[PDB]
Amino acid sequence: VKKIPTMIEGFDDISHGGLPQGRTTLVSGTSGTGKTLFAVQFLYNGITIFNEPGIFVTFEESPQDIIKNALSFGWNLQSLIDQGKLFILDASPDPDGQEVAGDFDLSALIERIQYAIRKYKATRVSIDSVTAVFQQYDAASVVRREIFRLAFRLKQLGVTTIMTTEGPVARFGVEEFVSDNVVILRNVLEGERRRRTVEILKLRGTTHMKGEYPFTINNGINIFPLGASGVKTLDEMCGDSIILATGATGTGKTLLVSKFLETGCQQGERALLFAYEESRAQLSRNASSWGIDFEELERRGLLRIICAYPESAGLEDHLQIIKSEIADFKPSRVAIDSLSALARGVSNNAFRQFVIGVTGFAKQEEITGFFTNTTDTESHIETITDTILRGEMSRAINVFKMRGSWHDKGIRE
Amino acid sequence: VKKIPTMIEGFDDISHGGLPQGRTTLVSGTSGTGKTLFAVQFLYNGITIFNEPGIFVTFEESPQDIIKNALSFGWNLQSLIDQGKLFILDASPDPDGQEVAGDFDLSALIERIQYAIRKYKATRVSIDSVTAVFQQYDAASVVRREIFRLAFRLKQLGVTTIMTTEVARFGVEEFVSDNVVILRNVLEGERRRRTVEILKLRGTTHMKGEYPFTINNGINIFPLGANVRVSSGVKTLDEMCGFFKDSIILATGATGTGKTLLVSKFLETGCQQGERESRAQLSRNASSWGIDFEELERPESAGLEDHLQIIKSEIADFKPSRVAIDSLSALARGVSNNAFRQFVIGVTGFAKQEEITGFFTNTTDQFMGSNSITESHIETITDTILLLQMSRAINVFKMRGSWHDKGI
Amino acid sequence: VKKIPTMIEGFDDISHGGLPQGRTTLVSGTSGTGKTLFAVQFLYNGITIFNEPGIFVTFEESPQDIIKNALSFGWNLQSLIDQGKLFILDASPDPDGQEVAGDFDLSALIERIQYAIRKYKATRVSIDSVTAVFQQYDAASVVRREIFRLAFRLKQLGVTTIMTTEGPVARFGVEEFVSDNVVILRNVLEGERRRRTVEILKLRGTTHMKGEYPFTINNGINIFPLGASGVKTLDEMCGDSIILATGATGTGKTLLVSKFLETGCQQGERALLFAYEESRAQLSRNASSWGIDFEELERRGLLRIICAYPESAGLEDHLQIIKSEIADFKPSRVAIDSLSALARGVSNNAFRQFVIGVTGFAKQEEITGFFTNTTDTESHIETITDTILRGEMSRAINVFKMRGSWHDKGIRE
Amino acid sequence: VKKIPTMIEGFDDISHGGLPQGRTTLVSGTSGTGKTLFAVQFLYNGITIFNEPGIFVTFEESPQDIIKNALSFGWNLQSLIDQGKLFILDASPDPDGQEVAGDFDLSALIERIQYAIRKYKATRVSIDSVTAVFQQYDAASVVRREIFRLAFRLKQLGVTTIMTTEVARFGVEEFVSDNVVILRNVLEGERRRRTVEILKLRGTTHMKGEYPFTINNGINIFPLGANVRVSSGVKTLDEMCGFFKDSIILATGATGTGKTLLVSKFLETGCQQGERESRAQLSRNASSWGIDFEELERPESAGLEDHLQIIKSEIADFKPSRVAIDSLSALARGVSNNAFRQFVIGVTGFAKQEEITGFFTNTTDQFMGSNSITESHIETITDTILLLQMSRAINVFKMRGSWHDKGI
Ligand SMILES: Nc1ncnc2c1ncn2[C@@H]1O[C@H](COP(=O)(O)OP(=O)(O)O)[C@@H](O)[C@H]1O
Ligand SMILES: Nc1ncnc2c1ncn2[C@@H]1O[C@H](COP(=O)(O)OP(=O)(O)O)[C@@H](O)[C@H]1O
Ligand SMILES: Nc1ncnc2c1ncn2[C@@H]1O[C@H](COP(=O)(O)OP(=O)(O)O)[C@@H](O)[C@H]1O
Ligand SMILES: Nc1ncnc2c1ncn2[C@@H]1O[C@H](COP(=O)(O)OP(=O)(O)O)[C@@H](O)[C@H]1O
Repeated sequence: VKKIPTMIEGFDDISHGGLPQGRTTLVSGTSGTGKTLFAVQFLYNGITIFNEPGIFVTFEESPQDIIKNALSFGWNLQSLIDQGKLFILDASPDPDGQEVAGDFDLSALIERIQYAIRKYKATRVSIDSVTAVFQQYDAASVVRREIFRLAFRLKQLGVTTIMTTEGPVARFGVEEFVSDNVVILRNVLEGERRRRTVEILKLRGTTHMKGEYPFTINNGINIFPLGASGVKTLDEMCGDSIILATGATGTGKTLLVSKFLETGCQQGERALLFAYEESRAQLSRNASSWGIDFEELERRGLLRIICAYPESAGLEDHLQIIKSEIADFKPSRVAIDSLSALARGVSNNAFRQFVIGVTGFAKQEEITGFFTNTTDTESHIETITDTILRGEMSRAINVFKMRGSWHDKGIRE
Repeated sequence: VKKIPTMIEGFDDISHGGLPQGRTTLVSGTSGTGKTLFAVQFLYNGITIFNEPGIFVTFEESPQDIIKNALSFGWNLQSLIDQGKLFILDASPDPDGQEVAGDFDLSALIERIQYAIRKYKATRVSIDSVTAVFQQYDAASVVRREIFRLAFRLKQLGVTTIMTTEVARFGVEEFVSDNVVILRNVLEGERRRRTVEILKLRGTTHMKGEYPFTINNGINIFPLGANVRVSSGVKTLDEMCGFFKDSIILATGATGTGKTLLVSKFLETGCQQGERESRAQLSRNASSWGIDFEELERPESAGLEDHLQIIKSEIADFKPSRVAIDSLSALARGVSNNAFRQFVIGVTGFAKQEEITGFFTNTTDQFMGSNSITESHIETITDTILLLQMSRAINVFKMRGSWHDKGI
Repeated sequence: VKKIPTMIEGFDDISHGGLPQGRTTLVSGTSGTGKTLFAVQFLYNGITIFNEPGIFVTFEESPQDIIKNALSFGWNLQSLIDQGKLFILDASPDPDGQEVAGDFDLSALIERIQYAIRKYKATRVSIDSVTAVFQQYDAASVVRREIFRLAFRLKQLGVTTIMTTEGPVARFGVEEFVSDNVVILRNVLEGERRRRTVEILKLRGTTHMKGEYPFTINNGINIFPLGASGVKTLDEMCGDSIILATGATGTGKTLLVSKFLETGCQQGERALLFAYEESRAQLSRNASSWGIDFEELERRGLLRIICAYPESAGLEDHLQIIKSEIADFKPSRVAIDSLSALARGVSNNAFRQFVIGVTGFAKQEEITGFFTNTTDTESHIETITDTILRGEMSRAINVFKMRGSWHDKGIRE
Repeated sequence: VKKIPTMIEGFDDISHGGLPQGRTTLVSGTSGTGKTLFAVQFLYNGITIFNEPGIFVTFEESPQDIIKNALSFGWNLQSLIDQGKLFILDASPDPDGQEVAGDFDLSALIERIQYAIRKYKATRVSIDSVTAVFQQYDAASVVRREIFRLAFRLKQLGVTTIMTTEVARFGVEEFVSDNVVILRNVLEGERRRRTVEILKLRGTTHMKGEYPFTINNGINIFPLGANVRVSSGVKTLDEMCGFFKDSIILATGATGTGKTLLVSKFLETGCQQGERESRAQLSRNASSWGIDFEELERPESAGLEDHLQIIKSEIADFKPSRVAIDSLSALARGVSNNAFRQFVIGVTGFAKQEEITGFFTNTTDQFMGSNSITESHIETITDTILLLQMSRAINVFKMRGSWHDKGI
């Protein structure tokens, strides 16, 4: 049994060591899901890290436009291609189109590929959009056979190879069966939003991860599924898997997190802001109502803000924003605003997928976290939630329990 | 790398900088969703702001009928064509139709295009309904080749181009392209919502998903960005709060028992400084309190975002200090109560950026001791919140952007 | 920009001034939704009101049967056709069918049309069922082209023209795309009832109304969407957008409405009955239990009854029944029985569509109305609702509030 | 203008006057839904009541087998054919099948029809399954033409005609016609409901929608139209009400605790004047109270409207004074409790028009203090209503068609 690394941000561990070797890998998805991009990033990881030389075969695209494509994420290729990098086989269609006086055997292409390889020492080659080859030549007979002779030749040469091809979940095998291990990238549309996800049906004769898992793009494709106060009466009432403030609207947790972090700045540990609600002037005039000094609390090099409206972005992209925020600036202690907004407008398995993700990341990078949310939690989710909190009546937060014991059980009796 | 503005109202930011440059972008939607409009208005935007001349290729529509189209928006194109700026290329089928005796090399059209551009120096080109040639020519073979050489030739010329093609489906033999917007018209319940989905721009920063839109003079879209408090006054008790000028108030209570309309002195203050549900019958009912309406003057019928934009341009027209929204509950329903309206957050955000003051009325469900606050439930983002309702019963809920007496 | 009036009962205001002019209007719907009828009524409005002479082209139907069709609604045409009315071009198929020895250009038909027009001074022409022309001649090639040359010719002549053509909501463009502004009439079937509705996708280069709206038929097609006690302790408890009696089963509101109107008859203002429940003998033996005299209250020329079982008829047809009841006899004050029945068996957006309709009509034609309904309102709808109402316990109706103040707040304390 | 009766049980009023006249009406349904039956019985109705002779054209069915069909309904047609009244035209395919050497002019059939009519003077014609010729002749071209000239020829002759054709679909290449009934057989849950939908009659008064039906001798359908009170007596307390002879009573209570069966003296009164859940085991249980059943004699298994019509003709058979319905809850379920039964209103209406007295049993859901009254909830239309059930607890709900003591 064989295997080869890729190190696409978080894909490899699902394949438990990457793609098969000496075997043909087919990648299929609906138009607009970054198949070509997957090929590019794959091979660029290869040549940059492993110096595993590459061949990028393109039918749909023009080279100049594929380089101007990839240059978006900050990868400069042709100047570095002069190093003997990756070689782009141009299989873009002759614009004048072609006429036929008989049938063809696409020996020219495959032999061209193998000279290109045996010149470039390449052990890795990607191939963009075979369906275009089916829509290039209107003879759907032969292209099957000669794509097959290609993939077989690549299996002989033992090189790692990739194929990209074009309704997602339903009957999806496109039109080109003919391959030996298959990744299907689908982005599903639900309600009025978009979830980019990767399914691996199975990798034949090799360990594979069970099921489909959502992803997003950065400089290279990412997802990582699988894991595994100070102030106030503070501790008097209390005696980390993050704190929870679950409360009726106007939860005023704003207080608790604001000076949860403000003390943090006092003691010198690093703090950060991550708020998805109020315009942060009102965030700290509601905080400047306390008499604290937030704009004075940030002589830079200490905290960062720029808020973000929840609905304006998909949830796990927010997850990435704060992932590499907390990665860029390494806070000791931070707090998260209004889980409530993320609690609705979203199928609660998405929202809880998310909350398990963030809770898991924060709990064991031993970073301390807070979380606020407002009730009508009525999303019912229990578990790993740690600390929770004559005429008129005022607000009275108090705790059940923490850790494994101690605090106050009874409220403000 | 690179991208080009459209400056059509609210699309440019969805594409994170407008349409791509030197590449042909395909625009597709089901018939009757204003693709042609997007194209026309695209070239008109180009030419009016940038003096970037345009070539509009039209099969389906008739040229003179495209101008009689455009005069609805109040724009004179024939004057613009004589200005030597925009050219409407007539590629409409001769009504006499076609007879066929062989295969085609569709060079004629493309050469016509490139002569038109290289004469007008044009940097913008729209192409309305390539699908029409498919409804003209029964050969799905060659048109592949000639569309590809067209779009490619245009990329040699480097001009930005648009192709229009004919619910949640694919592209009906239009062949993949290198950047694609699919604007879809949705039919839900018993009303119809026009939305724009942008599928892909390859190698470029892009916004996530489908986004609702409506039409004005040009297409309008809804993206997503972002005395210490002069208020009413109200006698007896005079604001325990007041409601900050940059705030919004929430009165949630069973029934529309708020007929008293607290907005009465919310407005009285407005007029005080001099600054500015039959609302006729309610305003002989408002003169029951003793206010001076006759001297004060010196829902299903519209889609939600039509309410949103109409009021956008009322408040744009007259610069209100403080106004209120009547029976938001009514706007919450007629839509069935599980269809969750983002909407209110949008306008709320808007209130935040122009120091405009808003009040909000809404009717709550049952009566006594409902732990449930509001029907489909308006929570935070609302600055000022309050209750309502043995007698009628006012109370304050919870705020700490200020503090005071917790009522009753 | 151009426009032309039609005055079909309530259609024009959606088109904000009617159909386009000098442009081809296509009308499509599933079989059995009154497309042909729409054409007929259109042109009959034209010639009767505007003296805009007309041409009715028919492929499917035979003239004699189209006149016997239209004569159902009380329109007598052929005798009036002698006036130089509308001209029916007979394009009914030769029953013997036809044989083919080559292809045809349908010049005969179009030229016939234009002579007919230039003889009849016509500015308006309707055309019934083009799909039949596709199912008349089995050559689906040419009929496209020559229908196109027809519609184009009509655009040249500047005449207003209409085309009728044959699964409703889903993929509906029939088979004949070829037109320049489109009305789609669909009747949907839900549960076990039928809703006739009009959708206008868009009218090209012209104002159009946003969305689809239900309709029914009378003498001509109708719909109008878009708008915009006395006795008892009476007012002691109270101190018009209609009254509401919402109550537990056996709401006995029957009392309150019965002599709500009976006093009305006393004072002389006009009253009417609109009951959708009990056989009206029991209606007024439950009322003759009060000692009142209903059959004696109606010496005719005062009130009218004839009850109607809710389920036996679609809701907005009831709406029309009372619309032209209250229009025929002009009541001052009336009451409506058992909104409860209409509250269930119906998707509540239909029921509330309805209730907003009737409430709106009654409130500002300044007619006074009452409404009874029984709870298990639990349909939750608030707003424009005005006035609402040791061992055993009896019934006790009392009010919250009315207008903007006064009445009794407290019940029968 | 004009229309002609069918006098088939309950269809005529759905069409607001029966089938159209001088026009060919198409009858379509999925195979196995009794279209042929509608046709046969149509012509038999015509001929038996009006002595309006009929021509029945049959492809699918065999003539002798159509008579052995009809003998199920107890009707002798062969006697009617020899009476010189009805003629069953055999257009069944010769089992030996067909060979083809060219195109057809299907004049033979039509000329046969018109000879048959002009001989029998017939005014009624049925045509069962034109679709059969489509399952006979593989040319979908000409049959268009010959069906059209058939139906048209029949309209010259002015006779009323019916065409039968072969779930919620269209017409499977049958071509549009000028008035159409689609009778559909529905499959829901795990039972099947036959309904008749009537799609259109052009230029004519018509009823709205789909309407459920069942079969008897002829098809039956369910349209929609429309001592001061001798009752039980019951000792101790003797009717605080009594329940009027034209009334209906409602006893709603948790469980079938009404085993006491108030109907006991509701019936005792019936016998008193002399006028007329194992109901065997319940009637050794009824003899536990001391009544005299042995001397008294001097659900899923059937569809709802089969219960309705069966009881329609029991009450038609025996003219009851007063009878009651056992455990209506049971009829409310076995159907899943959201499937709302109109049904009970229908029979209720019926009770109103023949002075028949009815009582109704039903079991309610939980127990104490349910603001909810009845499960799927029976409200008004019920005249007399009552409650049931620390001990058992009778109480009266609310009526003012009379007044009395509000119980307990
Ligand atoms: N900066 C960026 N941010 C987000 N997405 C990007 C960015 N640059 C490129 N993309 C995405 O890359 C995708 C290109 O892949 P795709 O559309 O599937 O083309 P192909 O089929 O050739 O792979 C586009 O859909 C685009 O949304
Ligand atoms: N008063 C108006 N209001 C809204 N839209 C208008 C108006 N006048 C013209 N238009 C636009 O002109 C466009 C013509 O384009 P059209 O061909 O309808 O696009 P599509 O190809 O989607 O049918 C219409 O879609 C419509 O949006
Ligand atoms: N008095 C009437 N009441 C209700 N509907 C009627 C009346 N007279 C005619 N109609 C309706 O008119 C319709 C005729 O239009 P349709 O069936 O669509 O035929 P076409 O396709 O030729 O327009 C019929 O469906 C019929 O229900
Ligand atoms: N005892 C019976 N009960 C009910 N229906 C009967 C009985 N005997 C005969 N029939 C009727 O005879 C009809 C023959 O017509 P059929 O060909 O079944 O119509 P379809 O074309 O819908 O299958 C049956 O549909 C059935 O309704």
